[PDB]
Amino acid sequence: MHVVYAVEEVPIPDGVKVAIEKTGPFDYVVKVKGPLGELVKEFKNTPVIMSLSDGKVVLEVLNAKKREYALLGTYKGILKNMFLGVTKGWRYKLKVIYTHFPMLVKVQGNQLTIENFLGRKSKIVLEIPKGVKVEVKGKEDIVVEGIDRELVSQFAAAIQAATELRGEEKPSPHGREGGLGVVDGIYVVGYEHVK
Amino acid sequence: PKIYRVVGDTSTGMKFVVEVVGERPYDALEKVYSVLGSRHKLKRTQIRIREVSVVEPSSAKSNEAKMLMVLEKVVR
Amino acid sequence: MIVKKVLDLSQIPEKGEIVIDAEGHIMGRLASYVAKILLSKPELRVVVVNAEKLVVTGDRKMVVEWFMRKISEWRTHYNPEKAGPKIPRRPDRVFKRVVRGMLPKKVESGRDALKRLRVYMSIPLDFIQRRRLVLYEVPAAKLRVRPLMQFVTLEEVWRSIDPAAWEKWNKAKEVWAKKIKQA
Amino acid sequence: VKVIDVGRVVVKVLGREAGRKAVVVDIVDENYVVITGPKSLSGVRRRRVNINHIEPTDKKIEIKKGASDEEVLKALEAAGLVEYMKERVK
Amino acid sequence: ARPARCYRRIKGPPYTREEYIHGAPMIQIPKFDMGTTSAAARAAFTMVAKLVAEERGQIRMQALEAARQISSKYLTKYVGDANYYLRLNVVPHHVLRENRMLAMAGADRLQEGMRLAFGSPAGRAARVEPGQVIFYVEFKPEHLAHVKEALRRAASKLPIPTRIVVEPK
Amino acid sequence: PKALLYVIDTAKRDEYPTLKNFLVKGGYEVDVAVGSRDVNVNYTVDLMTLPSDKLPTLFEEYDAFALAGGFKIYYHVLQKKPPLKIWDLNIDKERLAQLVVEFNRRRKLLIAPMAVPAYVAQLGLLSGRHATVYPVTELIKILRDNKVNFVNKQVVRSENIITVKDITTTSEKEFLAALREKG
RNA sequence: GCGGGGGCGGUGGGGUAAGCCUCCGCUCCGAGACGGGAACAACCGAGACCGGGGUUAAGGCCCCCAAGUGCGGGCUUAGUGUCAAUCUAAAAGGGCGUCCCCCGCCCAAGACAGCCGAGGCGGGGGGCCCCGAAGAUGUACAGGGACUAAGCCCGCCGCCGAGACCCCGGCCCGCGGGCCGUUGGCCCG
RNA sequence: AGGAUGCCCCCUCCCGAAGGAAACCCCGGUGACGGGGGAGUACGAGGGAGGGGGUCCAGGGUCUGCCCUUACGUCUAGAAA
Ligand SMILES: [Mg+2]
Ligand SMILES: [Mg+2]
Ligand SMILES: [Mg+2]
Ligand SMILES: [Mg+2]
Ligand SMILES: [Mg+2]
Ligand SMILES: [Mg+2]
Ligand SMILES: [Mg+2]
Ligand SMILES: [Mg+2]
Ligand SMILES: [Mg+2]
Ligand SMILES: [Mg+2]
Ligand SMILES: [Mg+2]
Ligand SMILES: [Mg+2]
Ligand SMILES: [Mg+2]
Repeated sequence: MHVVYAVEEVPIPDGVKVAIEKTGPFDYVVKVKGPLGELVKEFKNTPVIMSLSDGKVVLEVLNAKKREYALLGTYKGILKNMFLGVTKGWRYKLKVIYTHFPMLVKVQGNQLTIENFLGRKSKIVLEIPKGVKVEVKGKEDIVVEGIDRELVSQFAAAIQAATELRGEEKPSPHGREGGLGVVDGIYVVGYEHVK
Repeated sequence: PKIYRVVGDTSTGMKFVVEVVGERPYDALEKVYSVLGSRHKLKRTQIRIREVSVVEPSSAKSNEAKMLMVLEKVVR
Repeated sequence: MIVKKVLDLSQIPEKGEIVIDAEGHIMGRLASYVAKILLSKPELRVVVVNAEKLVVTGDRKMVVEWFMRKISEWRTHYNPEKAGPKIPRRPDRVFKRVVRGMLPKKVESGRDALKRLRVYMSIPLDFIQRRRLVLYEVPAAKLRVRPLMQFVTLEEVWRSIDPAAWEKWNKAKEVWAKKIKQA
Repeated sequence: VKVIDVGRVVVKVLGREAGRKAVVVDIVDENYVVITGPKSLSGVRRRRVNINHIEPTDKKIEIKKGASDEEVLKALEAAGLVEYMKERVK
Repeated sequence: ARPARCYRRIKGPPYTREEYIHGAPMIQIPKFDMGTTSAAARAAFTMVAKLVAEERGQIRMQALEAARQISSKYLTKYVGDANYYLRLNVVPHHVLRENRMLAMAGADRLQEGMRLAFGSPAGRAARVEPGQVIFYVEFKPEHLAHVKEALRRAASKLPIPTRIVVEPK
Repeated sequence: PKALLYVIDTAKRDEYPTLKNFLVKGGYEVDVAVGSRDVNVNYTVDLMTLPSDKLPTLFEEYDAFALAGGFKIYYHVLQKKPPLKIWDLNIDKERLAQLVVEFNRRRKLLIAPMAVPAYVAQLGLLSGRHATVYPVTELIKILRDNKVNFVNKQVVRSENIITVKDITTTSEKEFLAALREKG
């Protein structure tokens, strides 16, 4: 359909200061600061008009189609994650599951290393991005923390992907005559806030 | 500016009732001819306008028409 | 100093040289105006600067693949240096080739017109050092920026199809930035 | 981007009344607005105009939607733009 | 059999007078009316679906038979023979010809190429016009989804585009 | 004085702008009326939606009544099928006849160009009077069948009714001479 | 001369089809210049004595290339496509991808989705586009540059543009008339 | 053996077929633009008259620029083939 005018409002929580800067004809840079840190997000080439009103972020589209109107809900959802990111933080939880070979997960500096995955001599090494903290709880659980939910979720997804074999190395998911097969890996199990 | 309710039907068997905002009935009909011509590949001879009537904004069905009525500015 | 002006399509001088700042201009649309100017003013020289800031509309992957196919698949099986095509990659050479395609072919007037065109990436130092540099824009050939519209610059195309050559030019800009900034 | 709003003084760039000043007095849709010279003042009749054929100036007066010519003319006095309207650009 | 595209278009006059045609093939459709055909029980049915031709053309006898089988089997399975009436509405009157070199078909058939080109009978087809009803169904409104599916399967066997029209009796 | 200019049709491209120009140069102030949705010109009096009780207000307020009757009137007078459907008379015929007769009764000025004089003749308002018409065979015959004396002048005034052959071939002086005449 | 050929029409009749075979009719090429169609006997325009001026036809008006980066509305995101045919293409089928039209039912704020508060569920159709869509010397071929309109749909305004049409000058011709003693010459209409 | 009483430029004047504007004023249209006046004007193939200045003009060889342009003879429905 067609939208003459549509508006959305995102209430800024207490202690959070939001700055909106126009870096181009339709580009925006939104800086969000809270007790837990500062996030910076870019909204480039966008039809959404972004503005501040006494403690809210106002999002508007004018003369918009479905494509442009759909971006109001998206930007509201992104901004809400930013506000919760600087007040409560984001924690993604992962579970280590093995069948015969116990995996050894350790964090050394800014490297996350997984050893003995399926008894392989190769070592899975991942680079931990700035703003992400990884802690290994016992032998079964991994926790990824940060203020940028996109950054934190993406890294947690990378850990899970690193243990998913592809091509000729992919094991059969089901066993003989239909039981569970070789299902080893690290699986993202859920998320929650730090506070 | 007024909302015009345009009732019509086409030689291809399609019927329509639409609300178009315009200054005069002539302007509203021009929008109907060009939009229907664009969106359904209908020549002007294939379109038969049966009834044109002003409908007050309070009773209109289209939120597009209502929102245009109260416009204070436009952007290009 | 640099003085920015709008080029009057009916008040082009018959003699001398005009400098057109290509920034924000659509490549094919600016080439069309440049080609006509060179033919209709047989004594005028045309300089185009900032050729790496020319814009090609469309999806980045679509534009890059089009250039990749041109520089890779278009060839000859006869003697390549004697009989084959020679595809430009650098933005100043790319744009000059675009103008060649809009000029009369295999005639002196088409050849003479192209010899009266000079294209530069960024602004040359000698042009900058001038006491008064008049830079023209052609508004009908300028890109009207709209949300959710896709386009690329000739510089981004060059980086995609010749990264090492682009890196050197980028480094040269950095090396001479201080002296260029002084002038 | 171009912004046309009720009360804005605009210049017509197409048609016989090209170069003349006018005041936006109503919005038809996203593409057309209503402008009035006022005629007695600048020579622009009260008609609809496409947005592509006007350019906004930096002057704005305060009026209601569909303001009559007299109301527009009075508001042109509280702002002191009467001689601004008689001037023809280009 | 040749691909059906070879006999799809109407390229000449109808060829149906079997008293002038030597070796005209027999019709290979066993029944044309399926389900509950008695007029008394059809009064229970109150809905009508039609598979209507969208173009003019020739439908071969084996395509009509293939369409009849798939739709009637589906209706028998899902609706029940007591709850529907299905009629194949067109009859393959037109005789198709082919110009091929053959033995035991006449001496002229032994000359190669376009000499003596008039073909020997090769099959049968129905000549249909746009808007013509190919299949006709009478059913109870509770089975609308099943009847539409049966006619969708019939249409996939036919050489011309068709459309399904549902109306009350 | 004020004149009401009923724009029935615009198929004759220059009929309405020319008629309005002459009336303005004749000292009148012209109000435009429209009775159909196909006319593209601006108007201030909507004869399509104007209530019938408001008609007596209209006769008092205007001193002249002019009819820009293009080919719509021409094919209605002849009772003939036009070559275009848009040339059909798609206005309220009873209201139009009511307007002409009422303005005529109060001895107000009537301007009848092209085929309008034959429409006024068919209403019986020119019996025994002098009038001109668009000089085609059928229109001249209709004037003579309604006991009107056809005159072969461009602009003819019969004491309150001005008839013109074709406003687009009428000079300003001829029209203004008849406006300033006595009736 | 008694070899014809092209376009369009008779589902002509035949043939899987054919730039195929065999009839019927108008026109054109053969025996016809010239403008447009990228090139091109027969597609569109149009019929050419010679020179010059003017105006149009088909078609075109971003550059190549004379004339519009012409006007209003809408659609497409695929460089899809880029103003009939010869000429370089596409089907059955799938897609709320997106724009739009209609119908049935629910909600009278106790509907749909997991107390909340406003619209919701299903069917039929239309436009554009996507998949279906695979080839051999050399680039998103169908003129090239390139273009997000310089594409497509509904409408509109002006202009360019032939040897056509108009005008001037020159020439020749057919027919008729007249004059000159003429196997011919000259003049006029 | 051709013109040199020429040719060329400028200026001025006269006549002028078909055709034929513009600035600007007025009326209409969102607009590209249309219409009334300006104006059948300025101009316009060509046909006449004069004045000032210059020196060859026509013709030819060859080269360049722009526009146009598919060897000939032949049988053939169809020839650059
Ligand atoms: Mg070399
Ligand atoms: Mg046949
Ligand atoms: Mg023969
Ligand atoms: Mg023939
Ligand atoms: Mg021959
Ligand atoms: Mg050609
Ligand atoms: Mg040009
Ligand atoms: Mg097919
Ligand atoms: Mg393509
Ligand atoms: Mg001599
Ligand atoms: Mg031969
Ligand atoms: Mg041969
Ligand atoms: Mg030859």
